[PDB]
Amino acid sequence: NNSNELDRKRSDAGESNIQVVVRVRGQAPNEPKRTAPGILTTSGPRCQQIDVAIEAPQVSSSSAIASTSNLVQESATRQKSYHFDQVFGPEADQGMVYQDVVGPILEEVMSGYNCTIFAYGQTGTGKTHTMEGDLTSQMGTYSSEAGIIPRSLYRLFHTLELSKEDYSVKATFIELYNEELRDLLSIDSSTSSAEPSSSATATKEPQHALRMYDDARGKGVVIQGLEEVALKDAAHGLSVLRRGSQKRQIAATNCNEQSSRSHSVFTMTVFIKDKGSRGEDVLKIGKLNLVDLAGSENIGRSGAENKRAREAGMINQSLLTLGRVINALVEKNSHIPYRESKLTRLLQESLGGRTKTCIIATVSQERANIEETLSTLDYALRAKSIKNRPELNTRMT
Amino acid sequence: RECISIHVGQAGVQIGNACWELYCLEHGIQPDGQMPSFNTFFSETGAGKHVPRAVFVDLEPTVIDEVRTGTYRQLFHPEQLITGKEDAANNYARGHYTIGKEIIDLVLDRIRKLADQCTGLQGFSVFHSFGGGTGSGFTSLLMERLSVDYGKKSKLEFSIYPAPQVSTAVVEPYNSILTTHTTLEHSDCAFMVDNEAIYDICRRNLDIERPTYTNLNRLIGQIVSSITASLRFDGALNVDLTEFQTNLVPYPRGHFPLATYAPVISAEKAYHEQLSVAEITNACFEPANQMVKCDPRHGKYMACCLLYRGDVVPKDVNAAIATIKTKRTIQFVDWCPTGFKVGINYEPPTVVPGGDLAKVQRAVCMLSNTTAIAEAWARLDHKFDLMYAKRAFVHWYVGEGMEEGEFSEAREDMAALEKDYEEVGVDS
Amino acid sequence: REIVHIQAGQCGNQIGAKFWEVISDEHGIDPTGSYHGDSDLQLERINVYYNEAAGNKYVPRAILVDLEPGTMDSVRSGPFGQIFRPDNFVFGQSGAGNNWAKGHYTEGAELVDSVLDVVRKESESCDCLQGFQLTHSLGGGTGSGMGTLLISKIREEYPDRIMNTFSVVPSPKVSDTVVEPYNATLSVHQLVENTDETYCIDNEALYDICFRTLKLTTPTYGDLNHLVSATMSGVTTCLRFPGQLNADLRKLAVNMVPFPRLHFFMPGFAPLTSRGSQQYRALTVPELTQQMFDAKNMMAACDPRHGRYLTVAAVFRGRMSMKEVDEQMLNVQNKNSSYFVEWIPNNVKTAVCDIPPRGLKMSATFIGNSTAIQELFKRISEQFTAMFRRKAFLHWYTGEGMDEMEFTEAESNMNDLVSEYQQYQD
Ligand SMILES: CC(=O)O[C@H]1C(=O)[C@@]2(C)[C@H]([C@H](OC(=O)c3ccccc3)[C@]3(O)C[C@H](OC(=O)[C@H](O)[C@@H](NC(=O)c4ccccc4)c4ccccc4)C(C)=C1C3(C)C)[C@]1(OC(C)=O)CO[C@@H]1C[C@@H]2O
Ligand SMILES: Nc1nc2c(ncn2[C@@H]2O[C@H](COP(=O)(O)OP(=O)(O)OP(=O)(O)O)[C@@H](O)[C@H]2O)c(=O)[nH]1
Ligand SMILES: Nc1ncnc2c1ncn2[C@@H]1O[C@H](COP(=O)(O)OP(=O)(O)NP(=O)(O)O)[C@@H](O)[C@H]1O
Ligand SMILES: Nc1nc2c(ncn2[C@@H]2O[C@H](COP(=O)(O)OP(=O)(O)O)[C@@H](O)[C@H]2O)c(=O)[nH]1
Ligand SMILES: [Mg+2]
Ligand SMILES: [Mg+2]
Repeated sequence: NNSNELDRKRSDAGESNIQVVVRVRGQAPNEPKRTAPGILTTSGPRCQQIDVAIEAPQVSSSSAIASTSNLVQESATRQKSYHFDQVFGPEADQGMVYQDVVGPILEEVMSGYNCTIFAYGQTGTGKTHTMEGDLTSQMGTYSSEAGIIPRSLYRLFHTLELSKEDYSVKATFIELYNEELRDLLSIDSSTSSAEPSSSATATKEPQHALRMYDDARGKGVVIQGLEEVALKDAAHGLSVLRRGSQKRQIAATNCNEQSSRSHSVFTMTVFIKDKGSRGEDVLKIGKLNLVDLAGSENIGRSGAENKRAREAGMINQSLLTLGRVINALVEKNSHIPYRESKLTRLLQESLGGRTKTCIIATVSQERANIEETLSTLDYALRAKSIKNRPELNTRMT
Repeated sequence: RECISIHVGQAGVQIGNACWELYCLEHGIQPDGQMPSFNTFFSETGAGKHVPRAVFVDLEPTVIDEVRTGTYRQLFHPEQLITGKEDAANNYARGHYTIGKEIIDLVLDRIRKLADQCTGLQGFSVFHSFGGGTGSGFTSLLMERLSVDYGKKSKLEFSIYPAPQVSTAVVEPYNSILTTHTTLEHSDCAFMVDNEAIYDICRRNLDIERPTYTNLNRLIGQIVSSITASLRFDGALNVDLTEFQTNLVPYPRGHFPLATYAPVISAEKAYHEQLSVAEITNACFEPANQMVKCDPRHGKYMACCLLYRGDVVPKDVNAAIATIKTKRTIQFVDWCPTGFKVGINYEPPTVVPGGDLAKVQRAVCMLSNTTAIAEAWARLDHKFDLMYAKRAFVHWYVGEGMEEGEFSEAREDMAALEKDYEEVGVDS
Repeated sequence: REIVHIQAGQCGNQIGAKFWEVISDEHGIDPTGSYHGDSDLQLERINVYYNEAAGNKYVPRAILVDLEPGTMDSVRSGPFGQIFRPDNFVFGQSGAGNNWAKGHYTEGAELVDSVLDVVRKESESCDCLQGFQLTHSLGGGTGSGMGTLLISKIREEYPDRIMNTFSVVPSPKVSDTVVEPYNATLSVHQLVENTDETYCIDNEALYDICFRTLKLTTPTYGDLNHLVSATMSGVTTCLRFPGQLNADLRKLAVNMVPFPRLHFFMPGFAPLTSRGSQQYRALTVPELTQQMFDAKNMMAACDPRHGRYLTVAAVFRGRMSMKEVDEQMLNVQNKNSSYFVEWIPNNVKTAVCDIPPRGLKMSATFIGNSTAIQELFKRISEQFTAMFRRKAFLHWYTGEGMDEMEFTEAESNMNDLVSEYQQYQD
């Protein structure tokens, strides 16, 4: 009467691993002036395609008696075809990367999903422009289209107002300059050039609880002390975030003078409360750790100075220790060493942690900068197998 | 018609201490500058107290303070006595970029003090290491700048190469990979010397188990006195360094010869032996006297240059030329028809006062080419590949700005360079 | 080119007091201030430790930090205390209770600027800063509290210098205090992220070394530290004195540290023998490399034959010959290739100085890094868990009020610290 009905087991540790987005250098007032005239165009070696999201750089393949890098090509082929999830180019507008990456996540993190955004690439490429951007030419910039910060801040007063719920905007800006933690949303009266009294009582002030608080409830979740959240009722109060962008450390180098020297971890906390139909209030808290990074400076190429040397190396040490996390995640090693860099202790939450995140690959377009892109294509190819498990956020009675 | 020396790193400085001692022995030169009748490495003062044309580079104060307070300190001029503040401390990144940009404007200035003095400069040689960060980093910076400054001279490198079995520091394969790829980009000629087979000469030709870095380099120093110092002098068929450019190296980048030295005779072996021409020519083709860990039987012979010393009759050599052509087990190449360049000068090699070798009537510095080194290229490379797999010792150079894209560059094109030794005997 | 010294703790002040007794013996040095050496190398490389002014004195680069009078009083009352000058003895008249939660936190805070200015008195007068030497405890509080607060400040003063410290590992065998597993575990919270390296020396092996391997009767603090003091001076010899393979401390920082968190090391002295065994022994290069393999001559209580060596520094002292030196080093690598790591082919770094210390003709310094140095941590960490369950004698520190979020994390520091040797152990 009866046949077998063979069964299979499951794994609920998580399959929603990671998103890898490649938006690269491109459309500028200065950069298509020199890239497309004289060198081959917007993807000269690279051959940009967006639908299958494949891209494949080369150099000139000739019979070298000492064979140089990227002579791996054939009679007619493309090589190192690093296909990704979605690769974007110069034509990717601020609303376009919003429409594919940022925006549809900003309706998913309204219920408790958490994210962390960072960029990675060669120095002077546009890590600052992707995060910060600039407000467009309006007589009143009513949180206009810009980088990923103010356009989500436009969505901050949009979808938290579209929800029509009890929300609480919370934003804390912390510098990471030579692996230290500095608030710029503070009063900063000791920071500014002011005159202390003739009887000095506070010429230095260690006050902020800048130490990691390991709770060990889940794993990877980061807790610091004395964070300063930002409560703004409209977009006019976002200029104190611009003050943090103003006082963030920048460098004037031969590679780039618009390159930011330091980098910051800037968190989001959308503390949104509404009661469910069961009679249960739901603390929907999304987290968007908007973490800008500085440039991987080729210090021999910029020819930096002594005060710029220990700055550029520790930025390079931060990106090196970042790559020390990447190979450990994909080989599945037991005690993944987050503890060297505090930014990696900040990246316990999503690199091997629980919730979502994404990667931005702003890499250069020049022919001399292709093996420099290979150090980024080193970790962008490794970027997929990062085990995670997303979750929402609610409140129990 | 002159030539310059450059001493980079703790290895390359200590090389010249025996070399210039032999060069003082080339003309009976006391620590003042006494010599009769010569300007190759020499400028002359008013008193005739000649000075070397050498370059001292030490990021430490340490190694030069041995020299310029010890013996022969009066022959070297404080024009040449160029020391530094702090070592790179075995850092290619700091020797090239960080600490290397500190004394480079003083050393290049001494060149315009001295290359201006050279009446038709032939070229120069560079003494450095592959493992030490001063000998690797500062070599990588200066040779690129000398290509800007003198792109029409000779760029010789007598570079100590580490053994794939005997090593002194960990990052020695981690140094020379980044070093030599930029060196292949610029340099004219680069040698490889391994203390592995020099120990084999210390035990089987010198028969002494107690060496110092002097006697490990007096062997090397006796080569260089036969390489160039005899070329001002006139024997049967004198050669200069310009007769090696397209001649020794038949391509733009094949410039990696193999130097041997056949008569290495401990002082008691003057009597269980009676030297001739054809003996030491056969002694040049031992795999046990290669001076580098390599076996030429597994490779080929693209070239073979016989540079002789002392009393040499070419009709006797024409026997020994035809001997090893008949006595071959060599797998000679297809592309070179017969080209075996003959160099016969007049002067016998000199006895080191307090040395180990004996007074021989004749000496050979044989430069040959093989793909046996292409194995020994890859042997230190396999030491390098495992450190990049674990990404160990990586924080010292990224902190001075050395990218991982360099390691996909420098190693894989060195590995591509090793594949180009194979391209010698393919098309026939 | 110049090396600055700091001392702290009831041990490390005395441990340092024995050390400059050795360095005075090293260069022919009068306690009063006159030169009586004869070697030029004693005179030529004065500048590595030394300071010069007018006055026909020996005037130290020695800043000495304490909160007890009678310790450094007895240093000053004893010989080689008048070799100091009183422009350096910065201390306070307050008992720290041998507490990490006071010397780092309250009572050391009354003495911070009185030390860091004297640092600025020296470091601005220094020609070329190269070493920030610290000698302290990890079992008491003056060594652990006041040591960690300096490194939070001197690294802030000098991010690009060398931060070494000689931190004494506690011994589970011989001790008198109780809260011993607090001074170590909380000092770990600062010594990891702000020191370029530290050593790991434990008395727990030293009771075995002097008694058994040296054939002595009672392990005394004047001689348990005298064994340490020779190994302290052996570190930077090729920096100080000429050698064929002159190796920097930064070279020693490069080649012995493949990963910047595994900066824990172990010294080793090569002629560790008794007095009467001189006439039953010839001294050779295999004799010096013999105690590389010896477990009892490891000054920390760890079996090198249990784990596997990560990196090994061979720092030699004497007129040697390299083919004898390198092959005997190669013979040990061929002997115990199973006790090594694979991705490092050159498992042992050699370092040859040209001058041995006086009294010896051959000498060396073993400096190893093995995957069993983690064992001394697991002694104290499980004690630290046993101190946390009952929270036993927490009413000495609750008035100080150091947080449990600190104390869970110092174990979480220790848990990530120990377990990553065992990634690359086997
Ligand atoms: C009869 C005689 O003189 O014998 C020697 C001696 O034979 C032995 C036994 C010595 C002796 O040392 C000890 O017994 C000892 C015990 C505990 C702690 C330290 C030392 C010696 O004290 C040690 C001393 O060694 C030195 O002087 C070294 O250079 C050493 N110097 C000092 O420790 C020292 C300190 C203050 C004043 C004088 C010397 C050193 C080694 C490395 C780096 C720095 C310093 C000398 C000559 C001896 C005796 C006296 C027995 C040994 O030690 C050293 C450090 O050399 C023990 O193992 C060696 C083997 C030696 O053969
Ligand atoms: N044959 C020989 N090799 C040497 C000698 N001195 C150093 N070397 C080699 O050089 C390597 C290290 O290079 P060094 O010249 O000593 O160091 P450096 O170039 O001054 O750069 P640093 O490491 O920063 O000091 C060692 O691994 C040795 O193999 C020498 O006198 N003779
Ligand atoms: N895809 C792009 N779209 C528009 N402008 C771009 C793009 N890529 C680069 N740019 C422009 O290129 C400029 C140079 O980039 P920049 O942001 O200054 O350097 P960086 O990579 O951010 N360095 P750093 O600040 O140290 O992280 C930016 O300011 C933009 O104006
Ligand atoms: N070798 C040695 N160890 C000591 C000496 N005095 C104390 N110790 C050790 O030091 C540790 C206690 O630290 P201590 O320096 O005495 O206290 P502190 O002044 O508060 O740092 C314990 O492990 C003791 O065994 C000494 O003279 N010699
Ligand atoms: Mg940007
Ligand atoms: Mg050097």
